[PDB]
Amino acid sequence: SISSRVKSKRIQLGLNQAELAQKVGTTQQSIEQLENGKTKRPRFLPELASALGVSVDWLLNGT
Amino acid sequence: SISSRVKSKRIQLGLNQAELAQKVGTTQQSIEQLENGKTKRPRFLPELASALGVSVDWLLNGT
DNA sequence: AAGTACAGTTTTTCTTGTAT
DNA sequence: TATACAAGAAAAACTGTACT
Repeated sequence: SISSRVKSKRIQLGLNQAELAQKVGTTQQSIEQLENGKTKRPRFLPELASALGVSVDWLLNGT
Repeated sequence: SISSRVKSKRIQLGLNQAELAQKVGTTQQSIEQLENGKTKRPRFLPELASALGVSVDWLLNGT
């Protein structure tokens, strides 16, 4: 699950939704939509993975 | 641009818009847009880099 | 013909405001 | 202070059809 994956990586970077949104260059509301199953493929997918030290690949299919 | 990059490697791989469309899970129409510069951030980005045998970063950033 | 682009409509993601 | 809801705008998707 992408939402579960984001939520877990950010909680563990010890970031907040708004703090993350900042690094990713988006809004808190986008982070939530993502974290809450309202978005499958955000436009900020690349930056987000970059801001989580992960791979777009691990986010989408966690592999 | 990403457009540039996509169009090149498409041709370099000898693929047409519709056969890349099928490798990536999209429609040629969605391909023509990205290529023709309509679309800024295609959702199939990741599927695309795999198909074009490159990376998301080079695709969006080149280098 | 076969490959590419155009158009209208619809789905999805964003944005901004707010409520728990 | 942190996260969730929600209505409308916008990006971008689809289907169909038309260039070349």
